[PDB]
Amino acid sequence: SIWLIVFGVVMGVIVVGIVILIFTGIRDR
Amino acid sequence: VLPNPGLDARIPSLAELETIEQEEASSRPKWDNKAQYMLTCLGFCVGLGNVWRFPYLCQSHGGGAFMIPFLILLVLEGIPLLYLEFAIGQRLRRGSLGVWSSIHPALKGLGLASMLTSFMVGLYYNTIISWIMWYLFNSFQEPLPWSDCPYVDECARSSPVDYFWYRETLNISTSISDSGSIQWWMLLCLACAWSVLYMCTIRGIETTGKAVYITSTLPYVVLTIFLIRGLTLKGATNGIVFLFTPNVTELAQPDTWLDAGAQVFFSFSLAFGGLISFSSYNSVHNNCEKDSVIVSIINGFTSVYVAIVVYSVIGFRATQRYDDCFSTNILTLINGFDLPEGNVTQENFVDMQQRCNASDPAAYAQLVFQTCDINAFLSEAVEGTGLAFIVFTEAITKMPLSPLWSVLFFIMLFCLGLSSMFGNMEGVVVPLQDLEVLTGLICLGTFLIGFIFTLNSGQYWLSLLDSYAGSIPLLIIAFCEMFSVVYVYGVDRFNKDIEFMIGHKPNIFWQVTWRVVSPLLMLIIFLFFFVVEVSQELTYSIWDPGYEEFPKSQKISYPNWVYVVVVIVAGVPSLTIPGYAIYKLIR
Ligand SMILES: *[C@@H]1O[C@H](CO)[C@@H](O[C@@H]2O[C@H](CO)[C@@H](O)[C@H](O)[C@H]2NC(C)=O)[C@H](O)[C@H]1NC(C)=O
Ligand SMILES: CCNC(=O)CCc1cccc(Br)c1
Repeated sequence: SIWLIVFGVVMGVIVVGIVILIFTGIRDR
Repeated sequence: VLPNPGLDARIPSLAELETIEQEEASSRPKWDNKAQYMLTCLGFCVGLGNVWRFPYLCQSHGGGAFMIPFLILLVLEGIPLLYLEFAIGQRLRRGSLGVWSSIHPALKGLGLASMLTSFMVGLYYNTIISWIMWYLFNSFQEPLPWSDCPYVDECARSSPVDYFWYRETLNISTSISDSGSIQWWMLLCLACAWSVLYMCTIRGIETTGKAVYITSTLPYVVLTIFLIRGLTLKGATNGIVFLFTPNVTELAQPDTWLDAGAQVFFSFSLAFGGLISFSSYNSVHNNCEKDSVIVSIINGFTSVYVAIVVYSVIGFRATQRYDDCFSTNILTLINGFDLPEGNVTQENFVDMQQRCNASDPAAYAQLVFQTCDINAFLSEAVEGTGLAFIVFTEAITKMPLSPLWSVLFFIMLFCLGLSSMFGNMEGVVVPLQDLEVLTGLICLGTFLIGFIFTLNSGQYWLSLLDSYAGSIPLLIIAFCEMFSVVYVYGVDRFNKDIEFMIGHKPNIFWQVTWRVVSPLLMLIIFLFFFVVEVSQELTYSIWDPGYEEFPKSQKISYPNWVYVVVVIVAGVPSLTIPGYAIYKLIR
């Protein structure tokens, strides 16, 4: 589904962003 | 002015405030730029009002009849309380909960209520962001999924737009009572909304500060694009004149003033306490006054800008329906009398009605003609979220680049909703830190409570919160903040610190404005709320497919149990202000 596939892409990039951001904080020492 | 013994020490001394800036680089956060603070505040305010509420009430009051009262209160009660909040946050170097604790020990309720109201409004505003992004996702198709029916009976009586909203998206039930399962495609979108919020409010103001560049600027760039296209639409400058033509009849209803009142505290993000915390991160010698005045100017301006853009599209669609309507009336006659196609026009309808009537009245009477009046099409207001999901989404389908016009419109509504959430998250996260992980606990706890809005009844549940959570509570908190800074902390003390901070004192006029009128105006809106609630029996609109006159407002009364939900949502936060005050006098 167009909405589903766009949703998936958005979710992926958002969660990846979140993961990078939390990891960035872990990196901050 | 009233007894406040030991107010000093509780609050930073003015002598110490110079020595509390260079040392407090660590353990409290700091704005990277001046613009990164101004942009954040602007985003939040404009993002909180123009996202849905403001554009709704404008079209629900017929324009001008709402804007005039709204603007009147925007200056008399808005500007004062926007200056007061920046100033008191920059002086006490504490968030909303700390400021009312420092000012007075038993004044905890104010900060607590501000945290509850900020939580409650942000709970159901992220559902609206979920709905907005549902449409955004479904906005990538040459045939927009709301442009045609799948014809189905409901979708026939309803519109291909009304069906997409009530059936394909909400799957709405007949009542708040009939509450079906968690609509799964709505849960995905809800998860997506609360997730991107966490992504942008992970460390608080530092991470959001880099979000508010695109988020506070896109709504504008796109709102200006929608003016140039807005005013090229046929019906624009018929609807704009309509917007500029207010009706005194609406003015003489206390409701119009109440809704205008409550919108000042929404369009200025006042009594949420997320602005106090924002200023609490400026330099102690930062000119909050200048800042408050600039914000008030940009707010009023953007509200009028939106109202114009909304009525442009309104006018266009209304004219579209007038011309389609009148075409059908032409078709009936031309058919029943086999007139040469195009012989009858708008120029010669009524004379050919009677003419053909005289020619053959028996063969004219059976003809049925609708009352195709353009003016009515403008006074045809939409209830709820319909201005974005029923009026704009339809008008977009009759505009070439419909898909672009769909994606631009739902990106600018997301951005507006997201920047609103940033300030709502600051008014719940900070009061918790004063009493990433905590952020996440709040981002997941709320997301779980957001499941009530993914039900079949989930749209009727949203209506209550929007009518109460964002209503009297804001006005009360707004009244108190004014009262507790002037009559508990002392306006005279407040004037000294103003001079210590901005380097000068407020104009006498502006002093008097927050001194008497603004407090007075809050009380007027308070009375208006009491009157409307008592004068009107609590009810709500339902969408029951397959009932007598299906495409009409069926306005059933809420069950007795809903009133319990109502007496709580509008009650609990406000009662925390007296409740805690009494509790502290007996501890
Ligand atoms: C001018 O304002 C009056 C305010 O009352 C409008 O009258 C109302 O219009 C709405 C929408 O058409 C109706 O739902 C109300 O019942 C009307 N109230 C009454 C009894 O007047 C009037 O329609 C407005 N005219 C225009 C051109 O917008
Ligand atoms: C999704 C909830 N929002 C609405 O219904 C209306 C929003 C809206 C419509 C047109 C211009 C602007 Br700016 C905002």
